[PDB]
Amino acid sequence: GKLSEQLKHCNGILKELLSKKHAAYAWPFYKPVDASALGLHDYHDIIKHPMDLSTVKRKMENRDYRDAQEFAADVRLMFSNCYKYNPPDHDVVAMARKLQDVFEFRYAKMPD
Ligand SMILES: COc1cc2c(cc1OC)[C@@H](C)C(=O)N(C)C=C2
Repeated sequence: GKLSEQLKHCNGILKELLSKKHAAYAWPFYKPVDASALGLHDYHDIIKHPMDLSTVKRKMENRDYRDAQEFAADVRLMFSNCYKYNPPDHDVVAMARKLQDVFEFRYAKMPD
């Protein structure tokens, strides 16, 4: 089916985002933001819907995503949270921009 084939492409992208190739800029997105550990006590007041690649991986593994659009919405939510919370000149935003470039260019190669 088309949805299953598109979800295989999505899983391929997810594997790439978690791969050693991108680890130098992907690592902040590997696990949920630990606001308390980072001293960011305003994080959960500003970010209402946290998202990270471990959560996307669990949702893919559990067949939670019904289509590519639903998968992409979570990956973009993860980047949007970073752009909303952090000053735009922060290193973590530079890392987000680089990983989002990897994501958007490969997502665009979605099979029809
Ligand atoms: C490099 O220091 C930071 C790491 C992280 C974060 C802010 C950091 O410094 C401000 C949070 C808020 C975030 O957006 N992500 C994606 C994860 C980790």
